[PDB]
Amino acid sequence: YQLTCYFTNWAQYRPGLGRFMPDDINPCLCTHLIYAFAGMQNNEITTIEWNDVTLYQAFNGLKNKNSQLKTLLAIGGWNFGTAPFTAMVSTPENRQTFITSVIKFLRQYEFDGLDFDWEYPGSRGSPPQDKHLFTVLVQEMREAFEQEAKQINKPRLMVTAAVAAGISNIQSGYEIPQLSQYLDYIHVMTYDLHGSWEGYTGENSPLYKYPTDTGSNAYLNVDYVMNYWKDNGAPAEKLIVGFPTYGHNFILSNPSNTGIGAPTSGAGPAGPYAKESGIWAYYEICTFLKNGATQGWDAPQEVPYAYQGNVWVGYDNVKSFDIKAQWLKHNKFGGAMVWAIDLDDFTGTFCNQGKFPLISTLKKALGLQSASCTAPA
Ligand SMILES: N=C(N)N1CCN(c2ccc(Cl)cc2)CC1
Repeated sequence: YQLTCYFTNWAQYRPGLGRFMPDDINPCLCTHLIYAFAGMQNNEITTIEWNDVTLYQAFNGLKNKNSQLKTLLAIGGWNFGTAPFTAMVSTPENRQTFITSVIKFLRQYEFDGLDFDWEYPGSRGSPPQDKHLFTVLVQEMREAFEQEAKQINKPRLMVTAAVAAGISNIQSGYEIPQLSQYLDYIHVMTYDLHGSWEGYTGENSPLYKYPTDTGSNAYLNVDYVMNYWKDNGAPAEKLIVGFPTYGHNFILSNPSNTGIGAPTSGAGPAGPYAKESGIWAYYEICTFLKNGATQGWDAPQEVPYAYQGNVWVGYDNVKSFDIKAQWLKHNKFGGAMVWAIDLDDFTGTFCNQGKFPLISTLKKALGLQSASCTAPA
């Protein structure tokens, strides 16, 4: 199994114990590390943060401590939008300009591949022709990668994609059987399945449906989404299940109504470290629990939640990650990806479950605890 962990270049700006640098990554923890995010200018891949180049060096330098470790650079993200992707795929000339820049960029800075985080083809401004043009881009990139590898006599660069979990987003975004042929890995974003935008409490990444999930809401769980991707053309061995190391919090409209489906009046408070409205890092949730929040267990969905006063949070813990991992193995998927390494209790001082308690749970469950970890010669 693969254990693929996303690192974010804005975690460096968090205060105190929240600050996370590439050198805070345990090089022996994950099999793949992905750098988020890269940007685009004039149809060419570029940096986003002022010090990205310095961080690439330290990020990719982790491979000097683990000979098996592979690294990828993720382009796009939520704030990046669709517009630069649309303009890039719209002509064959722009696609070539992009692919060329990617090959040069990844080789220069020592990445082993590219991760597409276009959110999404066919939606959020992206016109309907982008569904097929994304497949075209991926195919062209894969083929360019195969040719380059032979000309320079080095291992082929990987091409992977972070993909939607929402069925409507999937249906208008991806030609699954064709796209699956060219992608090395398919990183399914099985999270943000519920949140405050809905107007009631729900889970970030529930494994199964809640009994009250009716109609299209019955699709808002990990099991359904992963099986949708599989039943519609994606090989199970290529499919990578998305694991969140954060939860979504809510302001409860009635503090005495604390279950699943309880009415909410908006997003929960930003945490003191990530400072994301409606989102708490796992280590921020641990603080919530230590300060006296009531532990809940969403039994049908195999995920925890917690509440105190008018604040309710739905998230993942050690138990739920372990349950999901056994499910993953039974279903014989390619492995797990993690958003994000910097959101797990990396110091171990928040949750008292060891360093990286959530990702370590996956490393152990997926049979990677004994996997070789030696510096390259
Ligand atoms: N890819 C996305 N559409 N999303 C998943 C990750 N999301 C997030 C953002 C900030 C923190 Cl601290 C934790 C999670 C932002 C929305």
